[PDB]
Amino acid sequence: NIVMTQSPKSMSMSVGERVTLSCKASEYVGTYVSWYQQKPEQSPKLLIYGASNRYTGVPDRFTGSGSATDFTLTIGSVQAEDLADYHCGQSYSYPTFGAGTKLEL
Amino acid sequence: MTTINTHLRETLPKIPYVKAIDMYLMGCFVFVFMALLEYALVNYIFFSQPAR
Amino acid sequence: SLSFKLKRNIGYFILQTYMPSILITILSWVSFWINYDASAARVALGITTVLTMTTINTHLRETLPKIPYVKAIDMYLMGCFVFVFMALLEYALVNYIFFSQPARAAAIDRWSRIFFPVVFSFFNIVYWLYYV
Amino acid sequence: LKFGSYAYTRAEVVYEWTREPARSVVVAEDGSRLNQYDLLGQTVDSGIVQSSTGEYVVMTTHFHLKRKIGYFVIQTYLPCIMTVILSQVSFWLNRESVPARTVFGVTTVLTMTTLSISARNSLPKVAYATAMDWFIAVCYAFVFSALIEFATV
Amino acid sequence: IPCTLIVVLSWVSFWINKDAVPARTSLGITTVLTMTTLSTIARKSLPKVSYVTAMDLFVSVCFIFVFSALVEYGTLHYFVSSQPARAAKMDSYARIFFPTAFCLFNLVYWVSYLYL
Ligand SMILES: *[C@@H]1O[C@H](CO)[C@@H](O[C@@H]2O[C@H](CO)[C@@H](O[C@@H]3O[C@H](CO)[C@@H](O)[C@H](O)[C@@H]3O)[C@H](O)[C@H]2NC(C)=O)[C@H](O)[C@H]1NC(C)=O
Repeated sequence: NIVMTQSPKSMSMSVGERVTLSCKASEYVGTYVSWYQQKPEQSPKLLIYGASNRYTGVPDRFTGSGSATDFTLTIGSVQAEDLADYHCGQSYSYPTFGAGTKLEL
Repeated sequence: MTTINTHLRETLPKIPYVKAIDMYLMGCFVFVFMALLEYALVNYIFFSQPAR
Repeated sequence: SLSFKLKRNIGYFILQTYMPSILITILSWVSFWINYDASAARVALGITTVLTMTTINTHLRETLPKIPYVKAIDMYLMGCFVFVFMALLEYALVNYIFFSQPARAAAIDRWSRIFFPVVFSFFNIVYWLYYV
Repeated sequence: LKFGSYAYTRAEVVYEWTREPARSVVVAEDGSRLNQYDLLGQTVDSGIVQSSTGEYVVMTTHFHLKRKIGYFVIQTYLPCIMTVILSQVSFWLNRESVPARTVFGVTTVLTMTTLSISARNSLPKVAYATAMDWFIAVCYAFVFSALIEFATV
Repeated sequence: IPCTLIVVLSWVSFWINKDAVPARTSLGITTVLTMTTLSTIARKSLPKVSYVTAMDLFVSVCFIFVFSALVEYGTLHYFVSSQPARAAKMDSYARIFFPTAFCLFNLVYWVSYLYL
């Protein structure tokens, strides 16, 4: 089993700047980590598939960066509807998800 | 002994892990080495005590 | 026409061919500091250096690609062989005129001890400048 | 082991693994025919390369090999160590016996020379120094320095 | 030709006086090394056949002759210290016994392998 430690657990940053989230895997998961953005009272929506591949419908302010163990999700010039939970999940094995990360103003 | 070992390594099939003929050649080399070491010990400890 | 220029690396050839030859030559030079009365010692040194140079040459004849004309590395190997040959012949000359005139033998030994490394360094400089 | 599509860019043909990527490349249990190495495992990945004709999807596999050291130990590291130990043993001989020590030292240098030549018959023609190259160079230096020490004495 | 000359060269140790210990010893052992280096090339030409041919037989007999010469000198030098008059005849016996044995072997070998 591969576990994903997502940092930070909770982070508060205002509107207009560029924020970053990190997600480290224990084993090797080669560019097979996806990023989902789950709003409260909604289903999770895929943001980044592969390791750095924007999905159909996501603005170009979201960018991913992939490796063998640790991956990053950068949101440049955050907005007022980008405040939701963010989950990183590996697909190299049977899918396991990270602890999640809250985003508040 | 070194020449025979190197000639064998050249002429024998190149199997890059340990086999039995490698162990036997190593044993023969150790025996020659030990004979030379014994002579060295004798030549050292003679002039002071020839009985030993 | 798509043309490339490939520059052959030198560190490997140095490490495998030039270091052993110069090392055996320097080893052959040792026979000069040995005294003239030590006959078996100097003969052993000289003849074993000749044998080691022959072994190195005939094994690099196999290691190197078979190219049936003369190259630079062959010139260097022959130079080192000539140096070892000259060292052993110097010892033989010393041993010959030793009994009849030992002062001349000591003078020849000191001269060789001083002036064989000089000729070797001169040959090294000439060789390494001509081929580069 | 990298494969992919010829002639079909990323907008026309994309590749994927049929099972979970950790379970796609399956190596047979007895399918390790390596005399020298040790097949540790597989490691799959997918990427996008950019060539002169467009962007292509490339499926990569990595087979992890680890070399077996025991043979090189027995072949080169023990004989060289023994030869260098012999060089140091020559120090214990008596000093009034010049021919014995001389033939000992010089034949030991020749033994190291033959071992070094036969050790370089296995290495491919690389342009740098390997670990065995450093070990052999230091052993040769030690033998030559022991002979130089005898000359000084 | 080279193995035969190496054997007749190893025979040289017999005519040397018994007091030249390093001379005869180095001669014997160096001709032994030469015999090994010759023994390699004889079989280098052939495949890994599991039987004794005529050339490897010849080279093995030559190596045995060189080995026996060196061991003969060893025992002679050992008997020098114990019985000198006994050791005084070993050299005169070997001088005639080694060449005649090698010639007899050459005769029977070159005759048996050409009558076939
Ligand atoms: C390797 O060898 C080839 C051929 O020997 C070398 O190619 C030569 O390249 C020079 C420089 O590009 C060419 O000279 C040019 O000639 C034209 C005439 O049309 C002139 O207008 C230019 O001002 C220039 O002088 C030459 O054609 C060519 N030789 C041939 C016969 O093809 C090449 O330089 C060598 N080195 C490498 C790294 O390829």
